[PDB]
This record gives sequence, structure tokens and C-alpha cells, in this order.
Amino acid sequence: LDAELDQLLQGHYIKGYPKQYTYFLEDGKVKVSRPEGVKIIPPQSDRQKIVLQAHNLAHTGREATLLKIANLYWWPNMRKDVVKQLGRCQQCLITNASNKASGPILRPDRPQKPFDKFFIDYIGPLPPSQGYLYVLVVVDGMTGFTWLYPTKAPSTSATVKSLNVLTSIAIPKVIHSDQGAAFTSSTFAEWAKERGIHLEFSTPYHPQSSGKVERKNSDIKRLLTKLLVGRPTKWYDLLPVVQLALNNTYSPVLKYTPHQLLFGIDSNTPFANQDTLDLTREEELSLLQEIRTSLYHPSTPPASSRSWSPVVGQLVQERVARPASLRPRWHKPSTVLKVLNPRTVVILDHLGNNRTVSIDNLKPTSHQ
Amino acid sequence: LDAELDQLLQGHYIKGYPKQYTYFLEDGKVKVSRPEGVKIIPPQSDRQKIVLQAHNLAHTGREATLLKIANLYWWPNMRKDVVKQLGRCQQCLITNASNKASGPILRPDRPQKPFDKFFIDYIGPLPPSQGYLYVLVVVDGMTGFTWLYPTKAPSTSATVKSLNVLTSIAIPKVIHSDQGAAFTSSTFAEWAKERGIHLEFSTPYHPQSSGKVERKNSDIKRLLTKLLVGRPTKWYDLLPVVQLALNNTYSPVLKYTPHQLLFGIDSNTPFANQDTLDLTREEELSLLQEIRTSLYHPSTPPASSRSWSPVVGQLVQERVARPASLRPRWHKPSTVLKVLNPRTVVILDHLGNNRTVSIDNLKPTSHQ
Amino acid sequence: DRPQKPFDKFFIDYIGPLPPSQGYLYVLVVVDGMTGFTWLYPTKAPSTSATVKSLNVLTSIAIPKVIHSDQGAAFTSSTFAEWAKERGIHLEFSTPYHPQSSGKVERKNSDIKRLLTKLLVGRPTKWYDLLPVVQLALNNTYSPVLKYTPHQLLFGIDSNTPFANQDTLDLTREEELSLLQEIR
Amino acid sequence: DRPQKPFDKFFIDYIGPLPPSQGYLYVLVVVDGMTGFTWLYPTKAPSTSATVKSLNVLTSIAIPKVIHSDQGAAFTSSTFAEWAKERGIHLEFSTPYHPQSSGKVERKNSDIKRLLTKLLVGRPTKWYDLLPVVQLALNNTYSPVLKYTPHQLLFGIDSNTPFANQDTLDLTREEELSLLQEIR
DNA sequence: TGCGAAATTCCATGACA
DNA sequence: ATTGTCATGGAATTTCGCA
DNA sequence: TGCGAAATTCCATGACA
DNA sequence: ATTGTCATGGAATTTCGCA
Ligand SMILES: CN(C)S(=O)(=O)c1cc(O)c(O)c2c1CN(Cc1ccc(F)c(Cl)c1)C2=O
Ligand SMILES: CN(C)S(=O)(=O)c1cc(O)c(O)c2c1CN(Cc1ccc(F)c(Cl)c1)C2=O
Ligand SMILES: [Mg+2]
Ligand SMILES: [Mg+2]
Ligand SMILES: [Mg+2]
Ligand SMILES: [Mg+2]
Ligand SMILES: [Mg+2]
Ligand SMILES: [Mg+2]
Ligand SMILES: [Zn+2]
Ligand SMILES: [Zn+2]
Repeated sequence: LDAELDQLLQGHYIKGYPKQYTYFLEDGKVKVSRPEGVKIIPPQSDRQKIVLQAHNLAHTGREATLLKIANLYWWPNMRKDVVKQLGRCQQCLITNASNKASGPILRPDRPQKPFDKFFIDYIGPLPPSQGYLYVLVVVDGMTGFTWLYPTKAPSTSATVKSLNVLTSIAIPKVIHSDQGAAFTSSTFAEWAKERGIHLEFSTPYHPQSSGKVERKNSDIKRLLTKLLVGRPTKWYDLLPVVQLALNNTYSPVLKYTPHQLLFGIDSNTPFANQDTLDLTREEELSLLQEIRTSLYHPSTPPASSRSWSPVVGQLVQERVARPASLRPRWHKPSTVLKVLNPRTVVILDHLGNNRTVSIDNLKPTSHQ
Repeated sequence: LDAELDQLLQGHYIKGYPKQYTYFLEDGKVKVSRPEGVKIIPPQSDRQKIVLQAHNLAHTGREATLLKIANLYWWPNMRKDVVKQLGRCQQCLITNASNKASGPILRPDRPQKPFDKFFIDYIGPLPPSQGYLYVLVVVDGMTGFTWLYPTKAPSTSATVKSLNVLTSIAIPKVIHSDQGAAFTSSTFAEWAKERGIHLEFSTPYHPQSSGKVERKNSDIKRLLTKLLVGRPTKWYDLLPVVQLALNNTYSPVLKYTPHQLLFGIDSNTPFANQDTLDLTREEELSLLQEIRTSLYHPSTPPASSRSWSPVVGQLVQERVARPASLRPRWHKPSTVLKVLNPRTVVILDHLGNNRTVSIDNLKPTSHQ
Repeated sequence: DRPQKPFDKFFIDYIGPLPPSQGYLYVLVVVDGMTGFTWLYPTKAPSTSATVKSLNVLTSIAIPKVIHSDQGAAFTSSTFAEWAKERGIHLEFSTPYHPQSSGKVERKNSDIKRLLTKLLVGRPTKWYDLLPVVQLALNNTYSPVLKYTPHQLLFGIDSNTPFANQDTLDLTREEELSLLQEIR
Repeated sequence: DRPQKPFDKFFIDYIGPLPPSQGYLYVLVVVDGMTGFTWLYPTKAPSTSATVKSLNVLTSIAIPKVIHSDQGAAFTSSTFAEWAKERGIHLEFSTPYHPQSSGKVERKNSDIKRLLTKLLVGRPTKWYDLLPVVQLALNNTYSPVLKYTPHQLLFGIDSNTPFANQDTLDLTREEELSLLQEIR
């Protein structure tokens, strides 16, 4: 306040105020003749108020706030005071966008065996077809082999029915799904515990985590659309056709079809491969075990030049799931409890709960 | 057909069939012992049918189709036949996605003067506030200066009313808008002709073309949201506040506020700049004319490694605007009549009409 | 002492009552002192409330350091004073019965009254719709004293509506006839 | 001559009528010849229509080169023949009154009948719900002749449901008592 | 022992509510 | 307590056929 | 005639239904 | 008949204060 500015007027050096400038009094205010013009030096005790008034005009960031202040004032290290206020404006913290990208995606290992891990998801609502509106899609992680079930709703009950049919063939170690209501119910949890199946859930609002099945959903819809061109959208009867067609389609990068990865030999479908015609089944199965272990696996791509990776203790904010009109897109800051992997974290959330959350649904809180 | 394959069996060389391989007869079919195994060489007259059957199993692209065929057959230049069929499958052409990015965006010149060009647009529907649901946003191109009007609907009639108020100040040479119903009506066309104002419309479904005003819409909503945190969304009374706040906010890259760019001097608002206090108005206006001509202008960024730029005569397909569930995302191919600029074209459309269309809403038809 | 500037001082006044037009009876007239730029607002009354409502539109575009007016009731109320105080606007009153502004402003106000009178005869009820064209006319009128229009001084550019026919502003034989008939 | 493979040949047959269960009366039994893998489908009748409907589910997972069956009406109809022809499936019939398949298949069918009989006593009406567990049991049953289960031969891996207790399959004193009582 | 053409591999692009 | 994916078609690169 | 720190500029990121 | 934009806050770079 006055002490600092008093010593200044009588020409004694205060750290932060360059000595080469002439500090005077005028109209009751301490002033300074600076290259850009004459500015007022407010007392220290006034500065927070000033920064806040300037910031609050339009809730501006660092430079746009500074530029307002600099019109009338000069003092040492103004930006440090601006940033301090930026870091405390609740309204800015929860409304502004991030300008840091998430760190590069993980490419988790392909499950080692068929039936190690299923990925399941719903597609729909679709145009009504025989009273059906949805498809349960079940994709085996190792093979890509896919099962399709028409349903009337994306319910637990229709999931259970379909999976009772599917698991007639084999029981998977793990079923991975997103947090759809169908999959997160206690009825579905019981259904799986009864069978020794572990349920694994995606972080919330992050369909990339179910990417294996989401990507198959694309192929399913794309083929259905093609087969329905210029006809009414009677898709129900094409599910079996699409299922078989996709299960026998080559992945160009793998040089195998999902059917081949599951069975190691084509069934009686068109253009069946015949290379192992002279092998015994055991020789065939032995080649299959080899084929399975040496499939192409992609690697984590380069980070973008301005990504961030989460650190224990960091303040971060979770994206608001379905933000109302004219409401913030971000929750209040919360703390990273645990870094599960570089793309997944436990945070101590906006209430008081632990939440496991994708980094794609977080921003690091700005201004420390 | 038989002629070619006959000459082959009796060991005479046919172009395309490598001489070093043994071509024989068996089970009534011409065959060949190739490194990967024994394959059937169908007669030329059979090949189109084969390619089509293989393709049609799941409407696969080049490699996945080839891989099916290669299971049973070999002939010269198989991929050329596959590609020929890919290029004729209507269903594939209109359903598949593109894998080529649009060429790099244009950065059109900043309009030279205030009132040269207005950009206008609607925001909403918003939560009802005094019976109002929308905002007309009018942004002066040169300055960024913005006018806000609450309306009950995004109608021609409310646009006309608001602009009658705005044009009390000055008449713009050009008003740029998207193809909203409000702006494309004959009533609005008359309203503008009556005043010597040229109407300029964005290509359809391409809000980037109204980017000047869209970008202001973001700031408007962002500030409204901040001011409404923890209060009910009574936005009507904040429009005037937001208008003034944004019109007096610095652009960090420009070092000016829109108000300054329009008037060359701050009005009685907080932190008013005072650098020209000792200039006459004429000196001030002269500095303003200089400031206006030397603003930062960004340049066209680098093309992505796999972009395409449109060429007169090219077959291209326009994106379907609001595609129904299970329907193609692309229209049938059409021809580029005219390249207006590298990002904008006239095409002879899916009916028989000329359409001026953004390249972002086109893909080049695949397989020539 | 510093040169005069736009927004230094706004001069405000009411004109009316006028014949009803879309329910409106008065015009609040605002003239910027330095540029001569005019803004007009239709009101239903010369009240503080109508003034605040109209000036809230203007002051969301630009805020004057000083408002000058006569001692009209609307302008001398404690409400209007509170309004100005909230916006850091100084209020300035001419002494009662001695209205004074500046030559430029007086001339501009004279023009406004005359232009209004001329355009209302024949259509005394259609003025609401004409207020935009009136302002453009006024604001693109060449100033003999300064070498420029208000538009040019306010924005520092030519306008897209030059008003080349600097007009009569005088009432024709016909218009005097029907103006003396309308007050019968 | 080429080694036997999964999908070379499916053996199909009906079992039933059984007591009603969720409206169903029969089980269509499909056994892959090479692996011994079993699939079961509940039907309301041993008709061509129920067979086509059930095999449409199976043949949307894998298509056999040959279907083998007895001369049941469902399998010898011209419709069923058309269905097979459309899918490039050869149909194969045992001569009437002389049913023949393979040792492995015969043994597997015997197991199916016995396992079904054992699990229905006590709950003759609840078999619909048990069909999945039955198939898993059958398909994870070790083959004395081959060193592997059908699951292992079909997929080339161990299962997550090994059925360690290779079971009695014989009816206990109690079960014979209530099985001779249920047919009273 | 190198050439021109074909075949194969690479890989950015975009869509899975 | 978890984690993107992969068909696609031009382009880049490798291999093939022949000498 | 170079240093440490502050100030300014750069610029990827993301949102405008 | 047309065409992206620009606030944001860390990082990179330049300038400032002093010697
Ligand atoms: C739109 N929501 C309600 S959602 O919470 O985000 C949700 C919920 C679900 O259960 C889903 O199956 C899907 C979604 C969104 N989405 C499309 C999508 C978008 C981007 C991607 F990267 C991928 Cl992979 C997929 C889904 O498939
Ligand atoms: C959603 N549609 C109906 S629309 O046809 O596309 C449409 C119609 C309008 O009139 C609009 O004002 C806007 C939109 C879409 N959009 C948001 C948006 C999205 C991406 C961008 F790059 C930019 Cl700049 C803006 C608009 O603001
Ligand atoms: Mg889902
Ligand atoms: Mg999904
Ligand atoms: Mg719009
Ligand atoms: Mg818009
Ligand atoms: Mg008066
Ligand atoms: Mg039988
Ligand atoms: Zn703020
Ligand atoms: Zn196709």
C-alpha cells in the first residue's frame, strides 16, 4: 500500500520498480512515465480489486485482461496478479474450453484366445422391423467373430436371453461393455456371477473403450444400408445374412477372416479357402495357434505437440455429461487419486466420490 | 473365353500368362500351379460374374474382394477387374466413406471497411426468457463489432425488424448469411433489394462459411453461461450487457477491441484507452485508417498429406444432408461444372440442377 | 486542453407529442456533440422510465462521459440520476428557460424538427417506420463548418448511403395547405 | 484322400415329443461329424418349417458341406431339399429302418438322450432353460478315442468351462422311482 | 543384376447414437 | 475400478517375369 | 555485450445447434 | 452463385534492466 509507494516518491529504490523511471505524484495518485505513456501505480492493496474489475468485464483470459488493465495502470509483474485471479474465477474454470489435447491412445493387446473377452453393445433405435428396434452386438475380442441379436429394447432382459443363446456355444472369461442401463443392472451382474463371467465396464461416456464392438457396429450398419438401397428398411431378416457375411470377410491387414481366426478352417461358404485340405485337423489347429499369436498389433501413436498426461495430485476437471443450454461444460476441479494408466484415472469427484474416468473426459485445471 | 485358354493348354504363349508356369486341364477346368497353390483359371467370359459374386458377399473393397477370389482363382491382373466392379457398384459408391481429406481452408481477406460486409446468424432455441427463444447475431466483418437481438422465432419478420433498427446507424454493402429459412425467403430478398444491400449466401450445410459470426456465437454463449452460473437462465436482460462486454474486449492477436476498430476511440467504459487524448479527431481517424489496413491476416494452412482438390469434369458426390437411418450418406455421382475456388464448386447435381457446394460436403467418386 | 471527441457529450431531448404511430407519441433525440451523429428512439411518454429504456439500448453500443439536457422532468428525477451514476455518466443541465447546447447541436436539432415536420405531412401516422431513413439522412448530411458528415466523423469512412440531394427541407405550397388543414 | 474336418458333415435328428417347456416339444440335434460338437434347437414340431427356422440360425454361424439324416418327413420334403440346394448343402439319407452315422456320432447321440433323460426327471417341464448347460456339458466332454473335447477340436483351445466331473449319466434309485411314477 | 509392370504393403481418413 | 478400431483406396514399396 | 527475468508473441486446441 | 474463426494458456522467443 502507501509505505512502498511513499519510499518510491522520495526516490529510494524498491525491488520490482525499475530505478531508471521517474515516479511522481499527481491528482492524489502515484504515477510513472513509461514508454507507452503515463500510468497510475495503484497501492498493492488496491490491485486485486482492479484485476477483478478488468477480468469481470467479459471474463477474459490473461492477455485480454492485461490489455484492459494496462490502459490505466502499471505495476510490477501484472500478469502474475492476472493469472492469480484467472485461477480463482470459478466461472471461468468451469466454462472455458481446454487448449491441451489428451495424450496418445493406448492400443491394448489383442485378447490371447477366442472367448477370453467379449465386447458387447447396442445399436438402435432402428426403423421398426417385425416389431424389433435394436441389435445386441457381441464381438469376440481375439477373433472379431460377431453375433447379432434383434431386440425390442436395449434391456437387461433381452441381453440375458440373447447371451443364454450365445453361451450355449462357450462361456467367455470376460464380457466388456459400456455403462448402458442394460449392462449395469444388478440382474445382469447376477447373471454373470452365476456363470463365472467377469464384467468389465468402460469409463463413462467413452465409446472408444468399447472400440472393438463399436467398429463392428459401423460395418454392420454399412452393410445393412447397402443391402437396403432402394428397398424399404426391413432389416430383421438381413441380420443373419449380415452376421455370416461379416464373419467371413477378410481384414486386409490380417489376411484372415474372423471365422478363420475362430475355427482355423472355412465352412461351406462361397470362395472357401482350401490351403489346409491336406493337413490333419491337428496340423490345422497347430497352424491356427501359430497364426493367432503372430497377428499384426498396432502401436501407440505419437503424442500431439500439446498433450497432457495426468499426474497423482493434479487438479483436473471432468466434462459435464449432458450439459443444459447455457450451462458449463465442466465440473468443479477435482484431484487425481490414482493414475491407472496414462489414459485412465481415479479422481475424487465433484461430490465426494471416487470415479474412474477417461482422460478424454478431463481437462487439467488451468493456472495451477 | 475358350480360344485363349485352348492355346494355353497346348503350351503356346498368351500375353499376361507367365510362360514359366504349368497350365493344365482337370475336372473340366483349366488350372495352374502357382506358388500359393493350384488355382482355377476361369474363361474371360466368366470373370465379371466371379468378381461380382465375391464382391457381393459383403460389398468389400479391393483387397478384401481380391482375397476371396484368390482362394479359388487366378487370372492376369485380377485387381483391375475387381476395381472395375468397385467403380460400378452403386451401393458401394453411395454408402462407403471417403478416405481423402478436403484441401486446406481459405482465409478470405478481412473486409476493408466497417459496413462492407455483415455476417448474420441465429442462436437458439434457448431456455425461454421473457417469451424470447432466439438471438439474431449481427457481426461486422471488418471490425468484429456485434449487435444482438432477442427474437421469438428465427423468422424473416423478426430479422427484418431487427435490421430496420440496426440499419438506422448505417447500411452495409453486403449481408452474408447461411441458408436458414429466415434469410432465404423472398420477403428478405425484397427487404435487401429495397435498400441496395447485396445478399451473399453460404454454401449449404457449411457453417464454417459464416465462421465470422459463428465464432462470435461461441463467445456470446460462453459469456452468458458464465454470467448465469448458479442463477436461473434469465438471459434476455444480459444480451445488452454481453453485447457491450464483447464489443469492448481485446483480441490478443489484434491488440484492439471491435469498438476501437469501428470508432477509433473508446467510449466511457471501464479501462478506456487514452493514448489519443492529445490527437485531434482527424489525427485519430488517420491513425485508425492506418490501424485498419495493417491488421494480422492468417494464411491458408498446409494441405494434409492426403487431400484432394476439385477439377472441372471430375465425378464427385455430395453428402446427403439429413440421411435417414440405414440410408446412404452420399448422393449418386455428379460432375464438377466449375471450380469457383479450390474449396467451392458448381456441380451438375443428382436431379439435373446446378448447385454451388462446399468441397467439405463432397467426396471424389472412387475408382475413376 | 484536449480536442473534442465522439462520446465526450451526448445532448438529449424529447420531441412531441406527435400523432400516434404504432402506439408511439414522442421521439427521444440524442446527438453526439463532437460528430453531430443523431440517434432517435420512439417512446410512449417523456418519462424517466421511457428514457432509461431508450438510453439502455444506446448505452449498450456506446457510453457518453456526459449527458446534457434541459430540466425536463424525465431528466431531473432521482431515478435518472441513479441510472447515470451507475454508468459513470455525468449529468449536465442547462439553466431553466435558457436552453443552450452548441451551434452544431442547435443546428442539428433544428434540422431534425424540420425534417420530421416535412415528412409527417401527408402521413402524420407513419413516422415510426421512417425513423431509420431519417437518421441515415441526418447522419449523412454534409457539415458546412466541418468538412465531413457525422457518419464520416464517427466511423472514419464514407458511407454506402451518401445523400447527394442536400434537400429543400422547406414545405411546398401543397404541404403548407394540408399542414394548415391537419390542424383544423 | 483328405483328412476329415469340422463342417464336412452335420448329422441332424429330432428328439421328442417331450413334455411341454415354454411351449416347445422337440429338440433338433445337430452334431458335427469330425469334432463331435453338438448344437440343440427347441422346436414346436418336427416339421420342415421348424427345421429350416432352426438351421437358419446355425447356418448363419457355419455352413456344412453335407447334412446327414434319417428319412424323417421334415428332412425328405421338397422344401427342405430346396433350402439345402440354395445353400450349396448336399443332403444325405440313411436307408429307411437302417439308421447309420458314425461310432462317434452314435455315441454322442446316445449321450444326448441319456443326459436329457437324467436332467428332465424331477423337472420334466424345465428343459428349455437347461439346453445351454446341456450343450456346454456335451461339448466339454472328453473323447476317449480322440484325445480331445469337441470344444477343443472346434476352436483349438481349452474351454473356460472344463467339465471335470465326467458324470454318472445313470439314473439313481430315486430317479428311477419318480421316472416310473411320471409314466403312470 | 536390371528393367517395367504387377502385386503387395502402407497408412490417413473417418465413423462406430 | 481401466485401455480405440479397422475397412478403405490411392501411393509407396516390394516382388515378379524375363533377360 | 551479456545475463536472468519479465514481457510479448506464438500457436495448437476446440467450439460456434 | 463462393471462401472458417479466434479466445485461450503454456511454451518459445524477444525485450528489458542493469552492468
Ligand atoms: C451418444 N451417447 C449417449 S454416448 O453416451 O456417447 C454412447 C452410448 C453408447 O451406449 C454407445 O454405444 C455409443 C455412444 C456414442 N456412440 C457413437 C460413437 C461416437 C464416437 C466414437 F468414438 C465411438 Cl467409438 C462411438 C456410441 O456408439
Ligand atoms: C446443425 N445444422 C442444422 S446445420 O445445418 O449444420 C447449422 C445451421 C445453422 O443455421 C447454424 O447456425 C449452424 C448449424 C451447425 N452449427 C454449429 C457449427 C458446427 C460446426 C462448425 F464448424 C460451425 Cl462454424 C458451427 C451452426 O451454428
Ligand atoms: Mg452402447
Ligand atoms: Mg456403441
Ligand atoms: Mg444459422
Ligand atoms: Mg450458427
Ligand atoms: Mg425537452
Ligand atoms: Mg429322426
Ligand atoms: Zn472469469
Ligand atoms: Zn458393392
